[PDB]
Parts: sequence; structure tokens; C-alpha cells
Amino acid sequence: HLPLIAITRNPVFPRFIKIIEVKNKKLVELLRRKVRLAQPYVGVFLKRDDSNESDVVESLDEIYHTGTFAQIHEMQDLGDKLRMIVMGHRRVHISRQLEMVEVENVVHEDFQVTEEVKALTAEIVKTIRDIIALNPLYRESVLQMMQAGQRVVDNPIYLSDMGAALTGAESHELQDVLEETNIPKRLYKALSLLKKEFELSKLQQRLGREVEEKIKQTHRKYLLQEQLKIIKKELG
Amino acid sequence: RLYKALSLLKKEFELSKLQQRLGREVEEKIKQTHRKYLLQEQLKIIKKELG
Amino acid sequence: RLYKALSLLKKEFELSKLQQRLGREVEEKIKQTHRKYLLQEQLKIIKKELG
Amino acid sequence: RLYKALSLLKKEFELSKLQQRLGREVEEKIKQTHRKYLLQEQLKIIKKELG
Amino acid sequence: HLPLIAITRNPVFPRFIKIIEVKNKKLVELLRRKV
Repeated sequence: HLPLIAITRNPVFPRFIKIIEVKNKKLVELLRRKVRLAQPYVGVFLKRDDSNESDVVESLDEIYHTGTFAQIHEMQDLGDKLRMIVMGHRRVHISRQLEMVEVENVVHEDFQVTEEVKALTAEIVKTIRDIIALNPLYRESVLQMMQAGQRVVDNPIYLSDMGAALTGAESHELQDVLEETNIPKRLYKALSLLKKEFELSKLQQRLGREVEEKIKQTHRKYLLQEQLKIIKKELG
Repeated sequence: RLYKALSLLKKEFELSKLQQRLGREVEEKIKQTHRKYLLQEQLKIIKKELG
Repeated sequence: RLYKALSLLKKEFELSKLQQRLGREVEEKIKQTHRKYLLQEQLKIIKKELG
Repeated sequence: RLYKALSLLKKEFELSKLQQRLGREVEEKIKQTHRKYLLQEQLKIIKKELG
Repeated sequence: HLPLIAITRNPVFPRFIKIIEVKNKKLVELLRRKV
């Protein structure tokens, strides 16, 4: 029984540390009111299209039924009075947020035959490795921490979500990926988001090299014309 | 061990090969998305700087 | 014949290095052109900001 | 051994001297070619510029 | 007569250079002891 948090354009990806800084101080009242509890906690939900804080505090249907319950860790408040750390541990989908009853329907079905099911993992890690190599966003050291050969990936779905965390794909696409129930479908969609970033990235690099070669050609040729002007002095 | 190594190279190459063709089919089905989606990505790219 | 072939190699090394030295020197003459213009440009921004 | 090594330095210097003198001569014999051949080369360089 | 190494999920194919980084520090004592 707590009010839905005003996320205010702060996407909290599953199993990915994140910070939240709402400009409103009303949430600070609730965060101080839960310090007295022996086990404070906070929930995280995702906003639908056209964010509006007044609708969030007036109606409760704007926020998606999906939530991401998590434990609180530690306050900071270096500058602002509300720099709270969120993370993604327990995903959930309330049947009706207006009504609160909840259940941990963190489905994780897997086929009994687990030999070729990891073959896709090689293509997922190779793709993720090419996104961070050709388009570095976060440190590669975390990849050195979590290697596929160490067998420490007790939760492959969490690896695929952390690898999808690197994607730049829009939050609506992530909400649709959360809507998927079948394992191959959510895996293929997270892959399609990886490719969706990859096309635009490789294009930006091709566009850059083109424009740079154009500037080079334009100046290099000017250098040739200059070599003509200097080697030809006092001959006209 | 040359026989079993040959059988392992066959089975492993068949796994990477079938993954490459099945992935080529899933990639072609993502290529089934019309080239208008690619052009519309470029249309949205035109609207970036100032305006 | 070995001395003459080495002397031809030397002759091309000489004519080549002469063309390259004149070209790098002219290029540095461009850099001396522009760089001082960047200094004068800095004078301009300083005078335009407080002059 | 000091004298044999000194004699080797003398003979090696005599070989290097005869090679450098014969080569100063071959360089002179190619230098007999007129400076007009060099100015013709720079002339051709003028004609082959800017692509 | 050496303690068993902690392979800790690190294949070392024959005639193949490989690096090992077990998280336990007890193996480091054996590495200094063999010097």
C-alpha cells in the first residue's frame, strides 16, 4: 500500500543499477516516512505515452500495470535532496493497478534439453561484444566480470536483460518486450533491438567517414593546387 | 580420437551452421520489414540539429 | 654493375627526398600562415571580449 | 694483435677510400649531365600537377 | 604431491596459452611457496 512512484522519464532496466531524481519534494516525504519501517522498499513502474505529472497524481491508470519491486540500498543526496538508488530485482505485472494484490509471476520456463538452447547465447554475446566494441557505451570490464565460460550466469534471462540494457531502444519497445511471455520471442525481440541500434550506429560511422573523406579530398586537392602555385612561381 | 574429433567437428560445425541459417532466416524476416522503415529511420534522422 | 645499380638507387633516393622536403616545407609554411592567424584571431576574441 | 688490428684498420680504410673516391668519380661523371636536364625535370613536374 | 588446483571454469586446451584468475587467495600462497 504505497502511492505509485512518479518515475519522471527514468527508465529502470531489470538488473541494472539506476538513480532517480524527481524534482518534486513530495516523494522525499514518503522516503522519510518509510525509514521508520525495519525493511524499507520501493517499487518501480514504467510510464505510458505522453508523460504528465498532474495526471500521475490525479489518476492512477497512466502508469503501466507492470512494476519492478526492489529493495532500497542507501541514500546519497549530494546536491539534490532526492537522489535515490533504484534497481531491478523483482519484475511483476499487477492484474489491475487500480486494485494491493500482487504475485511474483517471474516466468522462466526452459526446455529440458539444454544443449542447443545455449547456442543462441553465443550469438547474443557476439552481438553484444560487437556493439560495445564498435559503439562503446559502458565499460567492457563488466563483460570481463561476467564471461559465458565462467558458468556464473545462473540467470541467463538476466544476462539478456543486462545486454538489452545497453540498447538505446525506446522505452515503449522495452515495455513490449516485457509483454512477451515466450522465451524465444523475448530473446528474438531483444536481439532485434540490438540490431535496431546496430544499423543506425554503423550508418553514423559510414556517414562520418564519408564527410571526413570529403573534407580531406577538398583540402588535399587544395594542397595540390598550392604545390602548383609554389612550384610555378616566377614563371609567368 | 581422429574419428571422434571428426564427429565433434561435424556436430559443432552443424550447430554453428544451422544457427547461421536459422539466424539468416530470422534476420531475413527482420529484413522482411519494408525498406520504407529504413527510409523512415532516415527521415527521423534528418530532424535532429536545430530545425 | 652492383655499384651502378646502387648509385641509381641512390640517385632516385636523392631526387625523391628533394621533392618531399620541398613539399613538407611548403606545408609547414601553410601552418605558419594559419597558426599565426589563429593567434591574431585570439587577439580578436580578447579585444572583442574586453577591448 | 694490436698491430695486426691496426693494419686491418689501415687496409679497410684503404678499401673504403678507393670505393668512396671511385664513387665520387662516378657521381662526377653523372654530374657531367647538364643542369638543363634537372630544369627540364622540374618543367615536366610543372606540367604534371593538380592531377 | 601438490594441492589440487581450482580450475574454476577455465578450460586449458593442450598446447594453448591460457590465463587463470581464481578468486581464492589460498593459491597465491602456493605460488609464492614454489618460488
